[PDB]
Amino acid sequence: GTEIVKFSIHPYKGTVIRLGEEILPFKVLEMDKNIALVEMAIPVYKDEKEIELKLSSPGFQNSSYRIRKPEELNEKLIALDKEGITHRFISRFKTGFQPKSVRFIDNTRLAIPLLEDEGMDVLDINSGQTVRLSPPEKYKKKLGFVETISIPEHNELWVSQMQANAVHVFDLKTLAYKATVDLTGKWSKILLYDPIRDLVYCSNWISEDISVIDRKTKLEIRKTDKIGLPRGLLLSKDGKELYIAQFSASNQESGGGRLGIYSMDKEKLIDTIGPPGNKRHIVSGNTENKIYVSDMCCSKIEVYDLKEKKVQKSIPVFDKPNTIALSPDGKYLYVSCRGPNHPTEGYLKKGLVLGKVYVIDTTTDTVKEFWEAGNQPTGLDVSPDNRYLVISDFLDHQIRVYRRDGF
Repeated sequence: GTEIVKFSIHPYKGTVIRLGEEILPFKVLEMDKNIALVEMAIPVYKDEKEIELKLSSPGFQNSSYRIRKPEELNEKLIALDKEGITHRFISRFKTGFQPKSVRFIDNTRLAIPLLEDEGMDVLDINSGQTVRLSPPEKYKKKLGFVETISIPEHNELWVSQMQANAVHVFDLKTLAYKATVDLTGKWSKILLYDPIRDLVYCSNWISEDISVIDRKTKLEIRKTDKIGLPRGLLLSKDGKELYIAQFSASNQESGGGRLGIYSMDKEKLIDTIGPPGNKRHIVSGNTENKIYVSDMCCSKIEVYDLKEKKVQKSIPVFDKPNTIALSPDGKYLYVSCRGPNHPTEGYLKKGLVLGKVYVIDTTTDTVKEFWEAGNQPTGLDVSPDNRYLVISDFLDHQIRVYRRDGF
């Protein structure tokens, strides 16, 4: 006989599921833009016969979904790959509430701070094995875990907690809680590590400054003057300049952020470059003089020339580009796009349009491919071996895992 299963399909429109070359009818339970929760009857295949579901949809590559038993499909998301893309959907994994960022700590495991949950998930994308890392009760109850850095040379994993103006340190091998740095700034978010000076920098959203923490002692040793409203950070190759993504000019205005240039030696902001907007994330390019910056104002990635001290190119992407990451081989820049803000209710509410992921060819600085993901893609990283790209669907409390062709 049959088993009734419930799972999600993306896209729903035009999509057929067949089994043994016959239609397997399904019933729509819920619709969320192009993602459908559906229920379907699957026959119980006997005598070691594999159930191969065949999915097809206009403008999408065919997928086969193989299961030993109907039950295996329950609570799954099947997402089809858009025609012509070279990154293929592997899995969706549920996380705790509001996974704000993701970071590979090795080839397959991710550290995932949870903005509305009691710590950080550590999740293996091979198996879906998860474990929750938490600071002591007094901290963990405040929620608001944001960003990480991994420091394997000292066997540490650091996570900022904006709701406690703190940064927590875990042992990277044992996953045990190790220490907490209580900061004197407010609303700590982005972390950066400097291996030369052995310091960790922390962007403080509310106090509009950066905390400098001695990595060894777990103590904040100094903090900058106000340097705009910061988020992303990047330290120059020579270690002499700190690049600050100003999300805005200050907490008193909505925009006017530029790329800040902070002289480490002079301990001051010496320049601000690029046009005004909401600079978010910063990474180094595959060449020396090149940095990429996401600008949340204007659906764009900016390519800065550091010597020239300005933008050499803006690459158009989708609405609200947030986290970006260079592939280890430098061939691609990956971009998470949150999507347009709900037109009436703003960004705190699920949008009427799903977010997207973009792949930028760094040789030409043009978009090679892109596709639709879930509600508010926010976290993004690529595995150190080039193999996997992972994004967090922030309002869906999950990650989507993709695999690069040829890796």
